[PDB]
Amino acid sequence: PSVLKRNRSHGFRARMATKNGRQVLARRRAKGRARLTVS
Amino acid sequence: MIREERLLKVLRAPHVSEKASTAMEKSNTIVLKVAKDATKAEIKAAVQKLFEVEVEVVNTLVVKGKVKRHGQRIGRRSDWKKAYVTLKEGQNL
Amino acid sequence: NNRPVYIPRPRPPHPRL
Amino acid sequence: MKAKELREKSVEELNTELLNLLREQFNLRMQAASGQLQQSHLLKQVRRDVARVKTLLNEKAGA
RNA sequence: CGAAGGUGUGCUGUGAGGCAUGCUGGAGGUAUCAGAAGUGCGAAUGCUGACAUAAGUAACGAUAAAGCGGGUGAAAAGCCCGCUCGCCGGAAGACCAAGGGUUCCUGUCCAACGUUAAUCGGGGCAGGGUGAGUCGACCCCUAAGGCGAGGCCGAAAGGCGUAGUCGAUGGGAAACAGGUUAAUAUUCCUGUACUUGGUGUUACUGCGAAGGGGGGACGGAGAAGGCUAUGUUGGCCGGGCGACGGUUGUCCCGGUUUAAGCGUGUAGGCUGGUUUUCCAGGCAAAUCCGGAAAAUCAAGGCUGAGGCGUGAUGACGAGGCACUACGGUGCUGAAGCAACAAAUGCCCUGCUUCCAGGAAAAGCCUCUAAGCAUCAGGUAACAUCAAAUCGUACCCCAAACCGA
RNA sequence: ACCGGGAGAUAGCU
RNA sequence: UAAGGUGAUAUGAACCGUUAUAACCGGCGAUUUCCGAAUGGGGAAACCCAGUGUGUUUCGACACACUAUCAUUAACUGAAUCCAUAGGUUAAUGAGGCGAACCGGGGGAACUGAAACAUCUAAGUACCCCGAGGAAAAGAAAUCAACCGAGAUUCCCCCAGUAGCGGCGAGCGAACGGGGAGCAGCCCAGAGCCUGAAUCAGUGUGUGUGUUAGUGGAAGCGUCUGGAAAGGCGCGCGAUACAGGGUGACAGCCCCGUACACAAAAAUGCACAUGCUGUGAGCUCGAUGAGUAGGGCGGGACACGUGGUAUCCUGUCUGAAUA
Repeated sequence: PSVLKRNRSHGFRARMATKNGRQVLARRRAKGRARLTVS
Repeated sequence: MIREERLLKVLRAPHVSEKASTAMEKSNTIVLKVAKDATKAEIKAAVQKLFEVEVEVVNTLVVKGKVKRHGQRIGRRSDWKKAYVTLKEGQNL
Repeated sequence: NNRPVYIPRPRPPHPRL
Repeated sequence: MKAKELREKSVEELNTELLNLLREQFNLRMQAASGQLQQSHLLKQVRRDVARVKTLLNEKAGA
């Protein structure tokens, strides 16, 4: 794989673009994991 | 025009190394650790204003932090920018 | 200058130093 | 020395900040590399002085 | 003056158990009477930690192969130097892409690892290491694709889409010879160079944008010649007369290299040239391009490797001269020319054939409405500059990426 | 298909 | 408050002050890099590219303030179609995210039992989306059973797992009435007499009570075991403080300290009387929120089949007066 495609498919901005990305990020923040999506 | 305050807040400190010591006379070049951005124009103007020296070109590079793992969890060192400044003829500290 | 780093007490199987 | 800079006018405060940053900041930073700077409290003192100076000029002028 | 717990003894009752005490333990336990149990473990291929036999058992990983003298070290078939033998050598070598993230160099150490070993290492600790207008990313445009302001169909949904938007692995401009440190060289140093943009001077002086033209901007298959890297040979320069039969010769060893740019524009390929008229052609514009017609000349015009002189009274250098932590540093440093063969490299996006016709946009030259055509803008030369920011270590068909 | 839930699910049986 | 201090891992030099500029705590303030609703554009989150208005002793680019979207208000311009409007510009109003549940809504399953099964518990539950406020929602009568009855709503106790329904099979769940926290009713729809006289909101004043840092605060020694006493023994005292915690073994009299009495330069919640600014005393007699009430056609839904349909919104047609 490549870092470009990895970010475009599961990056912070890429996930945040979709509606469910906000819910996923909120769940992650509630969980408390240090890294949200990647890097 | 570059604010003198900005010029004073971009030069961190000279870097001490054997390569730097050789370059002090091999090519009249010095090495200075500077701010993260440390644009060539701003740092060159700062050097001219402070040391009253003549510089035609300044080279820049960024040194990546080194991962350290001794006893405790891994640790990283802050990335720092190094500038090679070549003075035409003036010699100064 | 900061020569002293305050090396911590290491593990029983630690580098002999 | 709060009262010292409190009474100073905007121009005098600017001149004090200029001279402090030019002289003391580097005279402590350049010596901080190695072989100099026997006394370490000078860095903290100068940092506090510059912080106090920057605290002024925001309420003395423009407020 | 010794609690709980641990660990042995003795006395006790039909028993689950109760009491005393030796030692360790070094700070809590709790008489009798009533209540709550997460209440009493021996198996549910029950769950977590530790410890076992199987066991010193095959294997130590392609069947390319190591050995000796010296040095560090106490310890050296595995480390360092020298010598001998062997393997790969259209690779097991070297340079980049993705990927890894400092594993790269030095000093230092043996906590843990290397299937046993290290003093060694892609291991620990400390330091150093990546220098860009010319390398790329970056940035302009763009194909498929996504978003998709407005807007159409459509009960809601859903379908579709003008413009814009990003979207490269595609197109747009520029540097090489020698050296440099243990780690960095198209970056640093000597040189010669080139590109984009701004200001001034000198000299001349018709531009814009949209509107157009060539070009950018292209497919498959097939064969011929020259040139270059490269190699062989000849001469030339420096060093030599062979541990043993010959070996001053038609002898042996090493060198005989030089980039980009500049002017020549050749070999080869393409196009036949000059003058006049119209275009209902390029949305009306064109001074440019092409199309339609007349007069004249023959070899004009475009592209085009390589070679030629400058680049280069240079560097590079065979091999020597001094100082040496024996690792190395400085100076000088002779010759550097011809013939042959030749490639997948260039001439060559060249030449012949074909259907499946093999993207688009931007930069770039062209003359084009109003106007200015003293001016402004445009062209030739000189001075001055700016070209920012990001990776420049190392591995990269492998011990460092993906398979633990 | 994986994830979290319905669901400590459901009938028989070990 | 202050004689110790530069927060710790984790030592060292360095100094800062000792009676008020050491240091710590609290109130009020300023600064607050980048991503993140991220808001100038792009973008692979912590990166790039920009456009305007301000000031540049080198005028090569720097530094400071703005540049996304909904409807409305004010003002200025401005089509169809002369003002009017469609459209455009400046400023303001709230918000796009997060936060664990609580309410009102829009959709919404599956496994399981009932002889399989129409149907039902399952289950309007898990789950998806919108607004909401410290509570929300709902609620002062064309409310309810009907012959006796109370006059707001919310929640709790039974009433009551009772009446009834259901292939009377699994299960489902009533009403009235009583006892409790709590009670406030109303507003205007509209003319006159009489006025800023009650009440409400804002703005300041001074008081009390609290908060955001705190002060004071009672009383002990000997011997033995003893590593050290806070443990046995002699005894005295405090107690409005023998809650608790730390100190070489179990501490009322060693300390923090609990009972109790005090403390605010500044801000902050509530209760007061008032200067001032706005809604607005009190009385009278009217008067009844209209294309409405009702009816009809056609949808989904009370076990069930628009049906004999009382009732829930209507897609659509008709259609009275206000005691």
